[PDB]
Amino acid sequence: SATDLTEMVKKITTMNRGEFRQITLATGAGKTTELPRSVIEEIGRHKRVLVLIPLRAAAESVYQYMRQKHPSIAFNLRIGEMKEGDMATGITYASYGYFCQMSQPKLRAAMVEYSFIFLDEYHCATPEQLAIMGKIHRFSENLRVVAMTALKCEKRIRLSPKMPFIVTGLKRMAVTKDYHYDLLQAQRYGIEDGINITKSFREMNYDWSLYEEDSLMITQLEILNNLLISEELPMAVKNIMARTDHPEPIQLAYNSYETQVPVLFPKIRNGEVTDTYDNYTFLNARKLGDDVPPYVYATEDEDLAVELLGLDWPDPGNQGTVEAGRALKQVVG
Repeated sequence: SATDLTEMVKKITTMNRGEFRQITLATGAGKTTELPRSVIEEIGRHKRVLVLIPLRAAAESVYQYMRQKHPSIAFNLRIGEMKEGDMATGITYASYGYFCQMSQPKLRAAMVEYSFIFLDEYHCATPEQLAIMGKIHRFSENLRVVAMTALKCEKRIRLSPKMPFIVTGLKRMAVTKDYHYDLLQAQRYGIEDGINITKSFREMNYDWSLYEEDSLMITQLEILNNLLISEELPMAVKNIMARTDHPEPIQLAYNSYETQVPVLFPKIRNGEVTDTYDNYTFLNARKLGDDVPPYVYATEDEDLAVELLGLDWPDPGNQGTVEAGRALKQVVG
């Protein structure tokens, strides 16, 4: 009721910079909604508060609702292009993806200017959400952060010391969370900054205690993430990733440690190899044929085609890739 909200607001409003609070708001309303509203009415209307929402549509929807409901409070929406030198005063409703456009120093300069940062629906664990949480935690000392919470076919990952070290693919499962695939995709958000997103996630989760952890999986993912950012990404690969409609461009970034040429593996209908190939834009790819590429990162179907055809994946071809393999073997052992 109002008794528990006033206590929650007073606990939030008295937080010092460098502090974190987790909130479970089971009933009502809420969250998104009345919590940052009550916080801003307490700290002052011209102070800045950020509310991070996973879906862009959900952000626009809260923004519309709140601005009509509370005309006395200023509201801002950030779901498109970066508003350069943004200093807008009320509650800012932004998607996590909006902040994924910023470099680490730009991100910090933007973030520190908010009195409070509300991480809404953290349980969704989207790649933009996982990247932002890990990235902002790197300067958490400078922030007041509050995390709030209320069959199907999904991508899963397999990790091994035998190359391809990463294998991703759809899996049949019950309904709503396994965030490993989203964590792997989130890694793309630290390439340009030379940030290990896995390390940032592990460090954030140790302080914030938001997610359950599979220690072996995190350790393996962190070893692979170090390989990912070990060298500057080639400009040719950077351009392809920025422009392709490929569902996992990070595959291009991981594979560049062995090959610059993407390969088109024949599609699998039922449990058999077809004369069909999935062609994505900007790749300038060759078909598999009988020459299997030295992939670090493969898809379940790419691996399946290799098996069905009687082919073998190559072994690590350089020091870096041989070392990732022995590090992964040590960790499993």
